[PDB]
Amino acid sequence: NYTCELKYG
Amino acid sequence: ASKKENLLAEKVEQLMEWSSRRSIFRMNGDKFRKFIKAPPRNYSMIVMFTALQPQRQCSVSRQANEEYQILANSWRYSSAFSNKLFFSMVDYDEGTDVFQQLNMNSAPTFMHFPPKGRPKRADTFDLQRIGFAAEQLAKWIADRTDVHIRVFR
Repeated sequence: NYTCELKYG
Repeated sequence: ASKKENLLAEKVEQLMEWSSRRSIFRMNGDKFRKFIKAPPRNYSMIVMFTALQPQRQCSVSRQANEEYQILANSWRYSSAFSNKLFFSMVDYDEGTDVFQQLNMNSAPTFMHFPPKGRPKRADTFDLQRIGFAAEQLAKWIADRTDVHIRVFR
């Protein structure tokens, strides 16, 4: 993608 | 002299010893809390919140880190170098608890944590408007701290 989506580590 | 004054001086010495081995302090939540959140402090902290693990393929974080490296290297060699300003990074996969405390659901973000009080509106770098050239980061740092880091590559 073009965005860095952060959900769980 | 005082108990709190002596602890502060020791804490700064610890950061200066870290400085001999790193230009940027890589922090987990414990270190973040100890060196950036906890009082007292007499130094400013710049922090890059990032997600650099290869599997995430966060291209922005990667490029931004390259600039941040150039910046922190410029600092290291600066005639303005001092114990009043430090550079840290917090990676999402190592400081997940920090991202959650700060309500961050993406990366990267550059923030200034002043020695007193909490970060102000302008203490979040406006990456989405400006980009992340080291020279622009340096401009922002100067605006927030009056420390002028002259970038070189």
